[PDB]
This record gives sequence, C-alpha cells and structure tokens, in this order.
Amino acid sequence: METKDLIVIGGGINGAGIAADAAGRGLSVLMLEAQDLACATSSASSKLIHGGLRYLEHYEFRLVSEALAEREVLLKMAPHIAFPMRFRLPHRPHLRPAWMIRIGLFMYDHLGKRTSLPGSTGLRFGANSVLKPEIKRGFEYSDCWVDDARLVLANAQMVVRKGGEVLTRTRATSARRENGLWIVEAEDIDTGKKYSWQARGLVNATGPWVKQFFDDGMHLPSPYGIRLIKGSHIVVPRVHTQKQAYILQNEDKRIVFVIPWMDEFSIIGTTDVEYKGDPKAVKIEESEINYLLNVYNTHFKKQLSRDDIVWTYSGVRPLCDDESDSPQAITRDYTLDIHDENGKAPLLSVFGGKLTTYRKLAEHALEKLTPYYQGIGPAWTKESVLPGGAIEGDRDDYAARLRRRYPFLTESLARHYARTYGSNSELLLGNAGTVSDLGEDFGHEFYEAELKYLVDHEWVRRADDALWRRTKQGMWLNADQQSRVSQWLVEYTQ
Ligand SMILES: Cc1cc2nc3c(=O)[nH]c(=O)nc-3n(C[C@H](O)[C@H](O)[C@H](O)COP(=O)(O)OP(=O)(O)OC[C@H]3O[C@@H](n4cnc5c(N)ncnc54)[C@H](O)[C@@H]3O)c2cc1C
Ligand SMILES: CCCCCCCCO[C@@H]1O[C@H](CO)[C@@H](O)[C@H](O)[C@H]1O
Ligand SMILES: CCCCCCCCO[C@@H]1O[C@H](CO)[C@@H](O)[C@H](O)[C@H]1O
Ligand SMILES: CCCCCCCCO[C@@H]1O[C@H](CO)[C@@H](O)[C@H](O)[C@H]1O
Ligand SMILES: CCCCCCCCO[C@@H]1O[C@H](CO)[C@@H](O)[C@H](O)[C@H]1O
Repeated sequence: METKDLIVIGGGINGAGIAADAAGRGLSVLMLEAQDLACATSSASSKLIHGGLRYLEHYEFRLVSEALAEREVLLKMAPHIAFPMRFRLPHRPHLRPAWMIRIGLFMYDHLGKRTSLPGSTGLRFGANSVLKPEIKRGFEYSDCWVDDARLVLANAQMVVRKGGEVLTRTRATSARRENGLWIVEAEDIDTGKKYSWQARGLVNATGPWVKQFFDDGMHLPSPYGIRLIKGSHIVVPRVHTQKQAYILQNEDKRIVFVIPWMDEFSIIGTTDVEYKGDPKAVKIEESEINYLLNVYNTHFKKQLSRDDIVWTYSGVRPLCDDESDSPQAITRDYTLDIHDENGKAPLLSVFGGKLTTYRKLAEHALEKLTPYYQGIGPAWTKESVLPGGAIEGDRDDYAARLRRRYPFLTESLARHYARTYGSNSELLLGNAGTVSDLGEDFGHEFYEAELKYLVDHEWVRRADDALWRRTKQGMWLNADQQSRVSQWLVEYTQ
C-alpha cells in the first residue's frame, strides 16, 4: 500500500489545483503530467484573473460573480506573480451604447463585492492620447494579471509540500476499475519505463484531452463533449509607455486585449477559431495575425505591421460543449462529473474551467469526492499562501528588501527573482555572496544558480521548461545561448 488515495492525471491549472487541495486534506496524492507542468492550455492564456466582462452579455452570473470574488483571493495567495491592473475600454457607440457599458460596469463592481480593488470610471481621450482622434470617450475598470505557468508551478509545489508526489514526463496510458480500486498505468516518455499504481479515486483533468482519455485510456463513455476553440496571441515591442491594458470592441462583438508585459512588450490577443486535431500542434495562422493587427491598428495611432511581431503563441480552450453555433458564445463556466461503480472507485472529470476559477473548481471537486474519503479534512485553500507567496508585502517591496540583503544583485536581477521566485528567492540564492557565486552566465542575467534551482525544485528537464514556462527568458536568449542551456541540462541531469 502502494495504494494512493487519489490520482490526478493532468498537470495544468485544474489538475495541480485539485491535487494541492486534496494533499492538504490528508489524502495521499499522485499527480501525473505527460510532458511538463503548464505545457498546454495553461501556459497559453491571456494571463488574466478577470470576472469576465463580456460574459454578462450572455447572462453568465454564476461565473462572472464567482470569478469576480476570486480575483482578491488569488491576489493574496500569490502576490509574487499576480497583481492589479486597470483596463481601458474605448467607446464605440455603433456597437454598444454608452448607457449599456455603464450598467455592465456597475454589475462588475458589485457582483463579487471587493474589499481592495478600485472601481470604474469614465475617460475622455484628447489629441495627445495613444488612440486615434475620433475615439474621444471611454471607461476604465479593474481586473488582475497572473503569470499563468508559474501559478500552476506554485500548486505543484504545494502538493509536494503536503506529501504529494508529482511526476512529469510521465503519460498515463490507461485506467481501469478492478476489485474496488483503480489500476493506473503510465509510461515515462523518454526511457519507456512502465509504472503501475492503485488508487481509491481518479481525477481526469487532462483539459483538451479529457474526452480522448475516456475513449483511448479508459474505454468509458464521456459525460460531455468538448469543443476545442483555438486562440492565439501576438507579442510586439511595447506599443506605448502607459501601464494600463486596453480592451477593444471589435466589429464582430468580441473584445481583444492590448496588455503591457514585462515593461518591454505588449501582448495582443485573442481570437476564437474552432479547432480539430492534435492540441499539441496548435499554431497561429495568417488570418489570426491580420485579425489582431486590424483591431489594434483601427484603434491606435501608432500602427503595427507583421514585421513588428517578436513572438506568438496559441492554445486550445477545452470548452464544455453547450452546442452553440458561434465559438465566442460557448460558455466558459466549467462542468465536473463524478461517477462510481459499486459505491467505490469514483472518477471525477473536469470539463472546461478558466484559470481565474481553478481554486473554486478544485473546492467543488473535493466536495464531490468527500463521501469516498474519511477522515478527510475540510476545505482550507482560501486561507493559504502558495509557495513563494510569502512576501511580507509588495513585490516591488520584496525586490528592494532582497537587494538589501543580497546587495551584489543588480536591480533588474532582484526584480526578476522577486517577481518569479518570491519568498523562494533565498532557496535559490543559497549561500551566494557575490555574482561570481551564481555560476555560468547563460545570457540576460540567467545564471547557473537559477537553472540549477529550477531543475532541483521546479521540475525542469528541458530548456523550454526553464526558458518558456518557469520564466520568459526565451524572449531574450539567442539560438546559441539556448542550445547551451540544453547542453548544461544534459550535463546536469545525468
Ligand atoms: C487563448 C486562451 C486564452 C485564455 N485566457 C484566459 C484568461 O486570461 N484567464 C483565465 O482565467 N483563463 C484563460 N484561459 C482559459 C485557461 O487557460 C484554461 O481554461 C485552462 O488553463 C485549462 O487548464 P487545464 O488544466 O484544464 O488544461 P491543461 O492542463 O492546461 O492541459 C491538460 C494537461 O494534461 C496533460 N495530459 C493530457 N493527457 C495526459 C495523460 N494521458 N497523462 C498525463 N497527462 C496528460 C497535458 O500535458 C496537459 O498539461 C484561456 C485559454 C485560452 C487558450
Ligand atoms: C441582465 C444582464 C445585463 C447584460 C448587459 C451586458 C453589458 C456588459 O457591458 C459590456 O459588455 C460587452 C460584452 O459582454 C463588452 O463590450 C464590455 O466588456 C462590457 O462593458
Ligand atoms: C454630424 C452629426 C453627428 C452626430 C452623431 C451623434 C451620435 C454619436 O454617438 C454618440 O457619441 C457620444 C460620445 O461623445 C455619446 O454621447 C453617445 O454614447 C453616442 O450615442
Ligand atoms: C450604472 C447606473 C446606470 C446609469 C444609467 C446610464 C445613463 C447613461 O446614459 C448615456 O450616457 C452618456 C453620457 O452621459 C450619453 O452620451 C448617452 O446618450 C446616454 O444614453
Ligand atoms: C436590446 C437592448 C434594449 C434594451 C431595452 C431597454 C431600452 C433601452 O432604452 C435606453 O434606456 C436608457 C436608460 O436605461 C436610456 O439612457 C437610453 O437613451 C435608451 O435608448
């Protein structure tokens, strides 16, 4: 025994969130990830903890109000990686009447009741603004930004903290009920090593693959269809010097964001394109680029071309199929299904689920698995503080406090460590007292001490994990700098 209480198949936001919650209730948990943590949908989002302004249009109050209330919970759980942001909504009366926005903003302000985040206002835009001169009016309100891939990583760490196990580069190949228990089989994608475990409960949190795991892994009927709806984002040198995001109303009624990113760039996204095929192959396409630049170039005076684009990414939303014609009208609320046999071996499956709502998703999932467990602790995550999150304050004021005790750190490296690692920065820096104590410089102040730490404590196995998920250093390192990181990782992980 050898028998885990719970096995979670899935290492994106919904699987890590269920595993964490369960590990902190005393269940012995094993989370399996086929490749890396956040390697799919959860590292491809617009990176927003939002209530979901556009969803009020479709009367989605369960969701918008749940999500609104969650912004402030997440903002206390993970202040290294999440923070407040203001969004400016340019006014276009031919699409939505000023009187309507005004009603929407009120509901946004009061559906979740918020003890910290500011509140909405009107705006006039002059001849000197970033917007084309015909646009003269708007609105401003609040929502939050999170480092998505990192948030998944904070939940993986929380699982290990509470005695859970997290395997990556390990793909579950089947699950079958046998004599009251699950037999789960998995296979290490590199070495071909086989594994086999028994469990009392199973979570299918594989996201875009949820129904495929029923079909191919379990030979069971799925309770819901899934619609894959691709969205892509483009990244450009920052379009302006302001700190606010803009939310733009497009002619098709879908809103597109222009979000400041890393003090240096702007992300523009996203799109809604029905998708068929391997979710691992999703890539942005020509019309998506032309679409995103069009909505941007029709609103802002500084025009962008295709040539300005420095990076793009793309993922598929796994949305619970409510059968709507238009991909943009499909619900973003999640659905959980649970089912047992002879009152044993429950299977919880997750369909849909924003990053915003994951903790509450996870709490609902444990509500449903409780009957199967003892003995089982109560809910507890609303109170906690994710690993890295214990900064006795502000991130700009942990970055100062960090450089005060490690004053060999430049202000840019302190800012990075604080905004990435938070209170884990001391575990990374260990006993270093000079810059040369940090080891090989891999480029852009990404030192061997960081890389070693990522492997030892953040499940890094390949360069992309480190450079695109655990950090966004891949934005600055050249091709030969990146193969060196992979060379070192080969040397170290031997
Ligand atoms: C374009 C876009 C923009 C978005 N913007 C936002 C937004 O800003 N705010 C917000 O809150 N949400 C946003 N989202 C929604 C959000 O990203 C997703 O809802 C969410 O991340 C779903 O995560 P998941 O865990 O359910 O799936 P994912 O986990 O991210 O993917 C499933 C995981 O399961 C693994 N897996 C699959 N099969 C197996 C197996 N056999 N064995 C082991 N592992 C397996 C995969 O490797 C993968 O890691 C956006 C989504 C899209 C794509
Ligand atoms: C009873 C429910 C009232 C529905 C009114 C919804 C108006 C919300 O207002 C607007 O909605 C649009 C898309 O939803 C977007 O342009 C904006 O994000 C939002 O301000
Ligand atoms: C040549 C005459 C054109 C006048 C058309 C007036 C209607 C334009 O549209 C209006 O724009 C205003 C922004 O200032 C807002 O008061 C309203 O929300 C909107 O209805
Ligand atoms: C949040 C409470 C709801 C308030 C009712 C909305 C009234 C706004 O009404 C709108 O205001 C604009 C500027 O004053 C005008 O340009 C529009 O013509 C007008 O219809
Ligand atoms: C389909 C959208 C129409 C909704 C039915 C409500 C009628 C809209 O009527 C509007 O009411 C506003 C106050 O709320 C006024 O300020 C506007 O000038 C008026 O046109």
